[PDB]
Amino acid sequence: MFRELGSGKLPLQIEQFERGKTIFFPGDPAERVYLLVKGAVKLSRVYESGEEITVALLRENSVFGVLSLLTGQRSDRFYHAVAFTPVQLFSVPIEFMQKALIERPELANVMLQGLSSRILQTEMMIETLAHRDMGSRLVSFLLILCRDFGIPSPDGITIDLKLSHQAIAEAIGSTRVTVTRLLGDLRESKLIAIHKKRITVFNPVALSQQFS
Amino acid sequence: MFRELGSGKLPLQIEQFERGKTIFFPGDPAERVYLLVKGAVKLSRVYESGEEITVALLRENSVFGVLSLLTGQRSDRFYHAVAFTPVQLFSVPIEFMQKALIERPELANVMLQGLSSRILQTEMMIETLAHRDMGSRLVSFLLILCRDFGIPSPDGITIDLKLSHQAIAEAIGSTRVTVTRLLGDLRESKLIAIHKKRITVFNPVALSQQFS
Amino acid sequence: ENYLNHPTFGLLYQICSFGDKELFATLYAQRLFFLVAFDARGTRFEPIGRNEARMLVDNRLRQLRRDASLQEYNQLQQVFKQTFL
Amino acid sequence: ENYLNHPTFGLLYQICSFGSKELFATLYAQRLFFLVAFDARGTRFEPIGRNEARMLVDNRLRQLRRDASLQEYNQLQQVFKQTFL
Ligand SMILES: O=C(O)CCC(=O)C(=O)O
Ligand SMILES: O=C(O)CCC(=O)C(=O)O
Repeated sequence: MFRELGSGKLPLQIEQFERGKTIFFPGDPAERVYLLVKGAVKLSRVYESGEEITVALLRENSVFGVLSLLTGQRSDRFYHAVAFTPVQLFSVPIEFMQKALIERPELANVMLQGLSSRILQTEMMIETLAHRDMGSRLVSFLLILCRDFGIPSPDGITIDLKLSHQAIAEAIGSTRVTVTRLLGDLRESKLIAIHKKRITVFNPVALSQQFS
Repeated sequence: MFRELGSGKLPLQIEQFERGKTIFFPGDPAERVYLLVKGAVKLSRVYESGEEITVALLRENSVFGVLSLLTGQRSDRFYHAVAFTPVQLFSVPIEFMQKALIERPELANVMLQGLSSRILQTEMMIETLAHRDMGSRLVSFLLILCRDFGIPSPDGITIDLKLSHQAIAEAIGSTRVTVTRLLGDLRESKLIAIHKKRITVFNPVALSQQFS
Repeated sequence: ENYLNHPTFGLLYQICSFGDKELFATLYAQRLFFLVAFDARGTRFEPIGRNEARMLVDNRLRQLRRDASLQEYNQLQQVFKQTFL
Repeated sequence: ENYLNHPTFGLLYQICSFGSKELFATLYAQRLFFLVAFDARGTRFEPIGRNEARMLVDNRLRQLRRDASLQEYNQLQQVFKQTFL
């Protein structure tokens, strides 16, 4: 139904991916632009160690694969895009955009907003990672997960993602061991609860005020 | 100048700023979009301590103040934009964009590219900050400064910016003391030279290959 | 402590009601405020600045003081102090 | 070790010459390659993929082997090995 976005000149296509499936690998041609419709996509950089660093954790209505807008199919991806949860999205080869925009220029503004939003989200992760206190950095990240993926729940906001301590480690430039300890401290301070690998943050509004 | 970009419906304006002058403060209405023409603009987050964290160090042809594309004049800035060097740029109030784009749709594509580039640049800082080794993180940052601000020089690429150890500290989530020590180590390893607060990186290509 | 998902900005929380229309703010440090209106279409968001949101809750406090219960007034005043002071 | 500023992508370095067109790459880990052409207008950049840049330097090595000096061939081959192997 959202496919009302598509047309003769925006011949977009639906793709779905089971959890953990790759949307694009490094080295693939940057042929398409993506709109995440449902789920969470992880964009990461893989180093030769096999160590992965998460560059973005995208929520629904996120535009991604934007390198295609600079180089097109000629250049190669350097990030791994993976379906962190089951994912549904719309794909379109980027060459179809010029004539799309000319016909429905409402598409350009929508697009400009979506990219602007990406900029502000990555800058917030920069803020997160710039913290020297590793606990501050974790809280700030969990506050971003509450914003992007949170559900109201009896006790506060539950981050609606099943999160391994490794997945967190890879997003805040820490280690699995240091995440476990810091989550433990947060629970002992009665700031979060953990149930079935879901983190609930009890008073995310009041926590954020301590970051100003 | 390049003010061939301007028109009746894109009534852009030139602003110049002496070094260290503010382009916008937190709390200012998000009225305008900016195209940096010459110089370097630092975008930072100011916390109540007076501690500043640098969210972006922008080079020429960078589009910024993009929050205006989402909210317009209604919302307030939350970053400090400052002229890190002397700066020249074009400003336009954002309401003028709709009718601008309708008339020269070549503006939309140019704009989409510019915002896409911002996304990729912030993601590379995320990569930089995600490094746990603080020296790796410094090298990665200096490699980014070589890309954005570097000049060929007898000995390698000279980062054409006069950089305080504090300015570096604020961009890599470190301390002034730790930057000094790490720069010292880099000089002693014959990887950089320092002259008049300019850092020269001797073989930036070969250094980058050690990050793959 | 009532919540709402903005398609672009993520989770928002309610600062207060007006009548019908509601004031919401971003979870992360209230960098953005939104006037919100509901309908059979129907949910719509208008950004507004922090100084104007402030004056809005201020007006609302004046209306509660004159025409509603002490409890509501006292609740909203606490919200005003945690949001703006 | 010859350099060029792309307006969008920043500092590039030359991998090799062809004949008056050149192959350049991004300083940071060669994530992007660019075919570059010069003129009285005049400098223009065309992105190309890593596999196609590879085949380009390969073709160029074949031409140096047949028609130019050992030194040039040996220089370019070293550049091939540092860039692609
Ligand atoms: O959109 C993003 O942030 C992902 C970067 C990208 O476009 C790519 O690797 O092609
Ligand atoms: O353009 C940027 O990256 C700066 C963020 C911004 O637009 C703002 O604070 O208004």
